[PDB]
Amino acid sequence: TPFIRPDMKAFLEAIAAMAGPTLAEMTLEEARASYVALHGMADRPARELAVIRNLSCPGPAGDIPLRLYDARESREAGPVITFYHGGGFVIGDLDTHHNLCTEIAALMDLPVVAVDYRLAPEHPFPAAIEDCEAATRWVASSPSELGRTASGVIPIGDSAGGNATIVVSQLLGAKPADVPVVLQVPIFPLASDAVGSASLEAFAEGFVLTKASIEFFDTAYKADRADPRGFPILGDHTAAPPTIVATASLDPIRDSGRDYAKALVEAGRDVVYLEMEGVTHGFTNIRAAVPSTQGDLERIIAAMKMMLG
Ligand SMILES: CCCCCC(=O)Oc1ccc([N+](=O)[O-])cc1
Ligand SMILES: CCCCCC(=O)O
Repeated sequence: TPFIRPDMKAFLEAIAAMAGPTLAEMTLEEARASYVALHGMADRPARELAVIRNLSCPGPAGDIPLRLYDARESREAGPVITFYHGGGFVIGDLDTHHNLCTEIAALMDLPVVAVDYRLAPEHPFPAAIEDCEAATRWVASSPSELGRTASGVIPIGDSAGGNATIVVSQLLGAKPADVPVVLQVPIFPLASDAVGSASLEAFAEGFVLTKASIEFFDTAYKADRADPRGFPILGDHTAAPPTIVATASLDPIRDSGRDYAKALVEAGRDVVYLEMEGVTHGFTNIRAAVPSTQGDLERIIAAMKMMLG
């Protein structure tokens, strides 16, 4: 059996005892609500911040809702973190990842702008990518409504948001925004197709993220397997920005993150590869129920500070 931390194992046992339905067996809104409750009841509370503000920016389909987080009411020009939540491009929103966002803002002492991108199945691929890209370009333009000047942007996101992180970095690499991507932080990302990977078969059931859920998300989102906006392992890595890839050792899509970090090394790019041992997919948002995952997040934070200077 693979190594599992005792506090992680207790959380897995609680999930197994619940013996709930699969995402596909729920209504779509029930699936979304189950994720709100999962993070809501497992994550640490939000940090108190000087600024937590709802706003929006123009997007190709209409306005994109955003949430700004800042430990400071006023700050000089500097990098701005642009965050994209996980949930397979089907579930999650600004609230499911709100507490994590306040934690990133507090521990980095940088502003964080989270993106409420359009979701599948209502908006299939590449809708989420369109909104993540547009919001990141908007932040990079230092708009007056943001009240903070950006010298650079830092794409960051978990799971599907880690997919969006890499895609955004690739799109902005090809057609620059007003300032560069100075660092990207894909956290347990889907970069290569997980079908056929060893991790997907090893951790198909019992590790929070399941093969069944991955399939449910894929059917709703409908990413083209040949399109680098769906599977950014296919993109051009030769000018990838400085990168931190964080994975979990018990994650069915762990090997997708391994693949991406190896491709960056193969292309000669600077990359920090951190594989958190004995925890699952989603460890960034279960920091109360599994207290050791707070330390995993702090390691990501420390690597970010180092890679930023
Ligand atoms: C209830 C568990 C499902 C949500 C898991 C999650 O926290 O976020 C994910 C984001 C994207 C992908 N994916 O790209 O297959 C899988 C998982
Ligand atoms: C709040 C989650 C729904 C996505 C926001 C949107 O469709 O623009």
